Amino acid sequence: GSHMNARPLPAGLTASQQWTLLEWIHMAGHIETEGELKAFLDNILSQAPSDRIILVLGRLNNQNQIQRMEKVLNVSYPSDWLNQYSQENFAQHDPIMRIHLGQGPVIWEERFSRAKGSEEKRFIAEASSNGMGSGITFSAASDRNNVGSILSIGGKEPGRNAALVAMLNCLTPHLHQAAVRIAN
Amino acid sequence: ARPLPAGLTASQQWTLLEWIHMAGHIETEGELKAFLDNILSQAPSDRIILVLGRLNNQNQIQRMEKVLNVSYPSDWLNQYSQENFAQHDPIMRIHLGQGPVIWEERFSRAKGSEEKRFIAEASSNGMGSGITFSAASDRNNVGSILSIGGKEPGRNAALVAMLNCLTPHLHQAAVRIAN
Ligand SMILES: CCCCCCCCCC(=O)N[C@H]1CCOC1=O
Ligand SMILES: CCCCCCCCCC(=O)N[C@H]1CCOC1=O
Repeated sequence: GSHMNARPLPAGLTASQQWTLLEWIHMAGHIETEGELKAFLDNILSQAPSDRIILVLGRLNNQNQIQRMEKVLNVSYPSDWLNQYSQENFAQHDPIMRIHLGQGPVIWEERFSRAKGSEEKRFIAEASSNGMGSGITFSAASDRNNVGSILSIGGKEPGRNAALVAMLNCLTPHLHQAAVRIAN
Repeated sequence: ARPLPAGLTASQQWTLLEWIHMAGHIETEGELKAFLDNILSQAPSDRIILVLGRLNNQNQIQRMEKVLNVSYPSDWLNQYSQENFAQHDPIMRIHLGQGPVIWEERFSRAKGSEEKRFIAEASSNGMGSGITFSAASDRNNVGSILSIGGKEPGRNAALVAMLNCLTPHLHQAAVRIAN
């Protein structure tokens, strides 16, 4: 069952990290509103003016890719970047929108380097000029409804912190269930 | 959100984290039942049920939406349902979201003659002692109780604190299954 197939918890966390992860997952399971989700992510993840954090709940295709955004839960992507992303249909050129939700974390660099299209390259240049040339995306999908969420965090630093990556990866299914409560 | 329990050992904390993590992945009724039975029947002849209900304005169950039996006796559930015991059961009067309620303590404080009649009947059916955990959500519109009948309710302080902490997550799972 889905409870048994829950992604495995991290091995080798410090006592401090284990306690933090327990706090995070316990708290996430109480989030009922957009306001609470944003405050929670601000509280546990926000670090600096240069932060780039967003959570997106989407309707999925047969490869667990987001076909339609159901709910966008912004924390620190620039307001006008989202406008531009909508206005210029970036979802069609953004390599991160092609991820198969429910796989492990995806470092942007690995997808950005494999760009072939001039237009994909243009999007990546534009993203870079907005502080989003590097980053990491965590994901989770429900088993019994075709919805899933991605948690994106900009910058090189998060992906190089092994403990944080493992912790955020385990938190992500809980953020997804929160997003589903918020969207309902 | 209720606070994490203080004073757990590292292995107890890890156990609780595993349970909350697993609970947050439950999407089906079969999954919730299997989860409760496999982890909570840590016991022998302890009797376990989860009930999801709509709440009145004092956080009491006013309508049962989902009964999720684990190990309440078939016969007791038959009797309870057939004789409308929910009316007279002091455990059904809990303000959902409060800390654990030990049945003995609640039973001794019951004044109504109907209440006292129910208690005697529960006792002769092996349902005389137990503990009930609870949680409420959605602006206190709905809530669940996790009830465990058995020998000495709150003996194992760490386990009681762990189950209290887990309960809101079991409630959210029940809500997912019932909606
Ligand atoms: C109108 C709502 C737009 C919401 C856009 C959500 C995009 C999620 C995937 C993501 O993190 N892509 C990064 C990669 C570089 O630049 C981005 O933006
Ligand atoms: C429609 C009947 C099914 C609902 C039965 C659920 C009862 C939940 C409250 C509870 O745990 N009360 C204990 C107290 C003594 O004996 C019980 O049973």
